[PDB]
Amino acid sequence: VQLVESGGGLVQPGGSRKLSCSASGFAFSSFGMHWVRQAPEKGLEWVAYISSGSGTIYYADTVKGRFTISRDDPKNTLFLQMTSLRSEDTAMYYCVRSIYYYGSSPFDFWGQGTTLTVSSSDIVMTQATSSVPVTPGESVSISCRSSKSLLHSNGNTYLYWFLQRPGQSPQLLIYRMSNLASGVPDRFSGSGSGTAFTLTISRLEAEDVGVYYCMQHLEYPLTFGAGTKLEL
Amino acid sequence: MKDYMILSGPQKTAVAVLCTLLGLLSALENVAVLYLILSSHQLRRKPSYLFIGSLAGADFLASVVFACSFVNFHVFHGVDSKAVFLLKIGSVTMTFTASVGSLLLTAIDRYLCLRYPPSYKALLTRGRALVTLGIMWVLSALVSYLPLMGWTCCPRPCSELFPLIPNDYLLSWLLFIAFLFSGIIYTYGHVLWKAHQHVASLSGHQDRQVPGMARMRLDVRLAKTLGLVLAVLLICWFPVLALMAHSLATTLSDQVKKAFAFCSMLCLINSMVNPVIYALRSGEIRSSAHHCLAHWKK
Amino acid sequence: QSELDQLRQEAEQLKNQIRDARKACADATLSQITNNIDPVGRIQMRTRRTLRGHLAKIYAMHWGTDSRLLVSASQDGKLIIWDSYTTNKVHAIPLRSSWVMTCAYAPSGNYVACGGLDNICSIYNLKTREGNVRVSRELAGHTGYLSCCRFLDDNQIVTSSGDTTCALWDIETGQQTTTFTGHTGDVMSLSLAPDTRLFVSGACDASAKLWDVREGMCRQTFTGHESDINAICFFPNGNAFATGSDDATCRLFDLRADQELMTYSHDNIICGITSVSFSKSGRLLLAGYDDFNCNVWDALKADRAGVLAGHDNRVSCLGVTDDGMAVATGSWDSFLKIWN
Amino acid sequence: GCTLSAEDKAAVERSKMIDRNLREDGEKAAREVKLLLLGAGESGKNTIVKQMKIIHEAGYSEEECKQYKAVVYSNTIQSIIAIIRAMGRLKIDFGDSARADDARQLFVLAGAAEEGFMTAELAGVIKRLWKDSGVQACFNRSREYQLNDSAAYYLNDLDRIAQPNYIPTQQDVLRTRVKTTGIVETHFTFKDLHFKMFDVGAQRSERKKWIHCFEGVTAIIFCVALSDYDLVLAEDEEMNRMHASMKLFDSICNNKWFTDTSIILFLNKKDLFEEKIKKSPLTICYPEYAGSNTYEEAAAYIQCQFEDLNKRKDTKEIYTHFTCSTDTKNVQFVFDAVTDVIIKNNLKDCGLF
Amino acid sequence: TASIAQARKLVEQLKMEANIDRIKVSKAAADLMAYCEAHAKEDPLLTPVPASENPFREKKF
Ligand SMILES: Cc1c(C(=O)c2cccc3ccccc23)c2cccc3c2n1[C@H](CN1CCOCC1)CO3
Ligand SMILES: CC(C)CCC[C@@H](C)[C@H]1CC[C@H]2[C@@H]3CC=C4C[C@@H](O)CC[C@]4(C)[C@H]3CC[C@]12C
Ligand SMILES: CC(C)CCC[C@@H](C)[C@H]1CC[C@H]2[C@@H]3CC=C4C[C@@H](O)CC[C@]4(C)[C@H]3CC[C@]12C
Ligand SMILES: CC(C)CCC[C@@H](C)[C@H]1CC[C@H]2[C@@H]3CC=C4C[C@@H](O)CC[C@]4(C)[C@H]3CC[C@]12C
Ligand SMILES: CC(C)CCC[C@@H](C)[C@H]1CC[C@H]2[C@@H]3CC=C4C[C@@H](O)CC[C@]4(C)[C@H]3CC[C@]12C
Ligand SMILES: CCCCCCCCCCCCCCCC(=O)O
Ligand SMILES: CCCCCCCCCCCCCCCC(=O)O
Ligand SMILES: CCCCCCCCCCCCCCCC(=O)O
Ligand SMILES: CCCCCCCCCCCCCCCC(=O)O
Repeated sequence: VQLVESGGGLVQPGGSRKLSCSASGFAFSSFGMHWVRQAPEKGLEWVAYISSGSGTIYYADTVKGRFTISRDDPKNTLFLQMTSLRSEDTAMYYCVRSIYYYGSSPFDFWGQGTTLTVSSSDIVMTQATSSVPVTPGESVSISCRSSKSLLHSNGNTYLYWFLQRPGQSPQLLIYRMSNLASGVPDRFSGSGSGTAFTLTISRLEAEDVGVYYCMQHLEYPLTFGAGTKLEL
Repeated sequence: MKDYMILSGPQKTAVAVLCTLLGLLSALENVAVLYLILSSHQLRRKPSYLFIGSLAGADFLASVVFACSFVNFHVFHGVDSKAVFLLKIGSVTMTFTASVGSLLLTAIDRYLCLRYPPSYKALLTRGRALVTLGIMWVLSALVSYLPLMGWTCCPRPCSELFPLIPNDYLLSWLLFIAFLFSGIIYTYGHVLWKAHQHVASLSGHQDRQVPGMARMRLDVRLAKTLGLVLAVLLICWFPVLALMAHSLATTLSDQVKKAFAFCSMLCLINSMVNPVIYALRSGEIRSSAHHCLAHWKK
Repeated sequence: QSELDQLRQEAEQLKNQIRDARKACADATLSQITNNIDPVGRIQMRTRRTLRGHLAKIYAMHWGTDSRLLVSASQDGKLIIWDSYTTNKVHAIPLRSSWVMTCAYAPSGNYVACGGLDNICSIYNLKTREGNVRVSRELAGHTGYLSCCRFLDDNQIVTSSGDTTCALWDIETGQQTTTFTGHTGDVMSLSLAPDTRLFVSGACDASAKLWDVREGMCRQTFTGHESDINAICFFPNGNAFATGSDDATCRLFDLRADQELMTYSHDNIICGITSVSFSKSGRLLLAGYDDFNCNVWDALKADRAGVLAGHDNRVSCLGVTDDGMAVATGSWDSFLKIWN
Repeated sequence: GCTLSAEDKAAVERSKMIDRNLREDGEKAAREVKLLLLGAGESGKNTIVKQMKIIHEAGYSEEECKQYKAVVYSNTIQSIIAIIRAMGRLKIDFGDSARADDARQLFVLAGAAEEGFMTAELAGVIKRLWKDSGVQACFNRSREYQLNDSAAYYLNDLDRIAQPNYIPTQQDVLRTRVKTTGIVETHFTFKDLHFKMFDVGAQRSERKKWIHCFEGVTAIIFCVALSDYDLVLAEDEEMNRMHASMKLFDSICNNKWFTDTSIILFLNKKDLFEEKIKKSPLTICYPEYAGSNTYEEAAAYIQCQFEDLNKRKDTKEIYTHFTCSTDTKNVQFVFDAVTDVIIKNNLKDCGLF
Repeated sequence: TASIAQARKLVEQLKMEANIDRIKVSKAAADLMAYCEAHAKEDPLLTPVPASENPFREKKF
């Protein structure tokens, strides 16, 4: 599980640039891969997705057509070639794994985040709260409001909870708002029914501070949340 | 049509009764072998028996359409509009062209069976067999209903052998079906050649093999089977195509047209002979036939 | 020359004594008691999914505790973990030795085992850090072919090999902790109790033995079959078990009564049994007879309740879900039908 | 479409990719010959496998070499977990220089947790534990209880394993092959055919069950040495192994599962048979067994004795042969005979026979 | 010596299996009947549940 992406940092707007992500440590040939932007002092947002074996490619609404993407399996690398860059594409880019089956945890591992600065309908996830000051050792409740009933017919509500430490990469910690990720301690619980969801922390620690995102995965594009931060 | 239609009393009795009996018995045998193939799902899964079933269905449609067309043309001397008449002639042509194409598909099936025998299971898939069978039926329907939509021999003279059929398209269809029969000859020739080479290579390594076993080799049995089938095919399709080539050459008397009617009766005889031999040579078809007769008796 | 003979006479006397005991406690049979219960006569179950993708023939299957995933092993090399509710495949594990006769599915959902003709039990980890399925362990301490593997927890597996003995392993250590060796024929099947304290095992000498995993001694022994045993399944109460054989006779042995209760034998069957399963209530008896179709016996009146036809070849293994929602039959026509 | 979701569509896409690789592997397994190998213990199947499968003819596959080195790392992890268990389950306590050793045990569990690739610091701490002379001398005491036979090769090469550069050899896979339990799959290529010989051996006592899985097969190689009439392999007064071979061929050739699959029968030792028939006639054995005193007709008569054991079946033909010390002749006969069997089965599937 | 020890182990197994407290077949049969009757409600194979409580349903395409 090692994802090292590279490319960019000082790009003139209107020019093309090709970003390469090396994938070492896992079976890359059967992983649909996602991309995630992070603007400076702003929340995360989705870019694009490649299915396993490059069968079905998805893009976001605001980057459709301008970007192209490719997967090289024998070198285990992923390439994002961006043409005609806009002044809003100055961000940190994350290339993340995803596997899709019953009981799977996609979006589980995150890249270190490459930097790219330039010189100068949708399921809206209205997170009301944005900053909750709290001491370590108490139950903390983060609410997430959606704009569509995420409860699908097959019974599983497609909302994921993500933790991002200050100065680090984001991390999946809860998938489908009931199950916990493979590696998170049993402190984080998820509750709610369709309209509104709730993340409950039993006791908070020094490693539990950061920004919390909620993602809907019912329909593309994958609109993220604002990101509620925890300070002490 | 005065010169096309021939009116003779003993002809009107005997040729009609013979055509009715041959078409009825061919239709019964074809319905029997089609039900025998389609009743078992394992026979439907096998692509070679799927080709045999397509042969049987094309032969059934040939029997019923040829019988109805021949009775309506000769017994009652019924006159129809040019559109439905050329539709009927094109339907007969589609049935016989699909029959010859299905024999060609069976030939290429046996050639892939004796050309790459371990690869034969993976290469000639049931789905690929359905694809090439659909391609064969669409190509046969296209080349057969071409004169209906395309053109009619109003400026050019028409061949006396067939009513309202152009001479150049007659030559083109004869060259097409001659290419099909030449492919069948070439294909079964290579099948027998590879079988002879395989049996010779197997027998050459062991000296005591041919005194040791008294069992008949597959070369002789395969030669007898393919020689019987190909001999029936050649002897029962050669006079029809020969009289077609002679009609391309020159226009002779109406007794040649009567002889062509008897040769088309012989073609219907081959039409009823074909599902009998292609069923009776298959031991699985014989076992399923005995099982279905035991089911019908019980 | 004489001591062996008189020990044999003592063993014959003990067998006669236990036969006289089980005959003396046999005052009222089960078929005489169950004449007043309401019989179920029309049990018509329809196939809801026909899983596709197996080139070669199936030999075993096992349902998960979540009643949604089911493992299946065949000869094509790929051991496939099917998703039952929506027909799609989840994993296709490439096996090293494709000649596998059994498979299992852990009660935690983590591990999946398979024995085979290579006399080795390959345990695979599924919920791992990577996306593939690596060979976790290879328990190779057997001599005969493996017949049934069962998972107690993620640490303890019980296997039925063909060297006339069963084992009890620790998975990460690699060595067999307990060796259960009283059988004379090749041990053909296992069945665990719901409390996972004791298991029964069926060999080729028509002896179904109840073993206890704590001590390692043969607790009980049952002999009522004419031919060799092919399959066993416990009753959901854990006090009885059905047992199949090649003599076309399912037999429901009892533990507290220490003998057979009923005999699920019809007159038009000269065909062998291959797998036996019970529903959640234990009223039904899913029996995989090898006359190309399954049968549903009534486990209290020995009456037929439904033929599950639709397989082109021998049904090799069938399993009822742990909640009772459906029963899946895997046969030699490479299909996995889910009867409901 | 209504029931499907994003993850459901991605799961169906993964299922299509899996079914595609499944079908590719299935058509690769249909383009290869699988064939059984039964032989008597007096006969000798090893020499047949050695003459048919040449090491120079078929090299080790590069694709499976990654799986092979993964097996090597797994055996190294199994060796060190056995070492730390032996230092944990030790009856008489042994003094350790590092108190963290048990935590090192957990650390060996932690590398057991991931098992992605070889961990360098795990190799370093195992090297530091192995540096103690008591840990090295503990292996001789560990030989007492149940332990891996091919363990000293990995536990003595720990510094050589610690190097990331590694060398693949046939000795390396022979270290796993030396356990020799179960059926052996010997894979060899000839004339674009992939033959897979499955020799079941004498590992299993009873075959009433596990023969039924061999229904889908192409040929049945049946190697019997005809020099066994004087040779002794007898658990009873039945000294003649040839009658055992006759009962074996009667049980196999007339079996209900093998009613459509033929038998390629190899008379193995014909030169020893020639020497022992020139030395002494076969008249001593049985009168009707002795067709003629000469070598040749008797060599016919024996195979005639195998020709008439097939009870009335005409859909399976015994392809008899006499084994000599030539790699080309035996592999070429197996090629031509299996090709003839495949031609007959595919023509029966076509219905031309 | 091997057959003597095998017969000794077999007769010790028979002696250990002989000293097991039996029970009446009627009482165990009544207990099995009570289990089967008290758990007959939660058995979707003899009481076919409707399509609401059935995850196995017909698929349109
Ligand atoms: C019309 C016909 C055949 C008849 O004898 C026949 C049958 C029924 C009624 C008739 C009425 C008047 C005249 C003949 C018939 C016959 C017999 C054998 C083979 C035939 C064939 N055809 C077709 C003629 N082709 C048309 C398209 O272009 C090339 C040749 C196809 O091949
Ligand atoms: C007409 C009916 C029977 C369908 C015939 C399909 C034939 C024409 C096609 C379909 C698949 C094709 C094969 C596909 C793959 C190979 C392997 C290659 O190394 C040699 C050619 C060969 C062997 C092709 C020969 C022609 C082939 C067999
Ligand atoms: C079309 C050209 C290129 C090749 C033709 C090959 C075929 C038609 C010919 C060539 C050699 C012929 C074979 C020559 C010898 C024999 C042995 C005889 O006892 C039976 C017929 C048989 C088996 C012949 C069958 C037909 C045969 C196989
Ligand atoms: C094979 C046999 C049993 C049935 C078919 C018989 C065919 C081949 C025979 C019977 C009638 C014959 C025709 C009778 C009359 C003539 C006129 C002559 O100037 C040219 C040949 C020609 C046109 C013959 C060609 C061959 C023929 C059509
Ligand atoms: C079963 C099949 C072979 C029967 C075929 C019968 C054919 C060959 C026979 C039966 C009727 C015959 C025709 C009867 C009358 C005449 C008129 C004569 O002036 C020329 C020959 C000719 C035209 C004959 C040609 C041959 C003929 C067509
Ligand atoms: C000279 C030959 C011309 C052939 C023209 C097309 C005739 C039908 C071909 C069917 C192809 C079926 C799929 C084959 C796939 C493959 O190449 O292996
Ligand atoms: C240009 C054509 C070349 C091929 C010509 C020959 C076609 C095949 C003929 C096969 C005849 C077989 C006769 C077998 C006789 C027998 O039973 O022994
Ligand atoms: C199944 C046997 C096939 C027999 C094929 C017979 C030969 C057909 C060839 C037709 C070509 C005719 C060319 C005539 C040209 C012209 O008008 O002069
Ligand atoms: C004047 C010449 C007349 C020629 C008549 C030819 C008739 C051919 C009949 C073929 C019969 C084939 C029997 C198949 C037997 C079998 O293999 O089961």
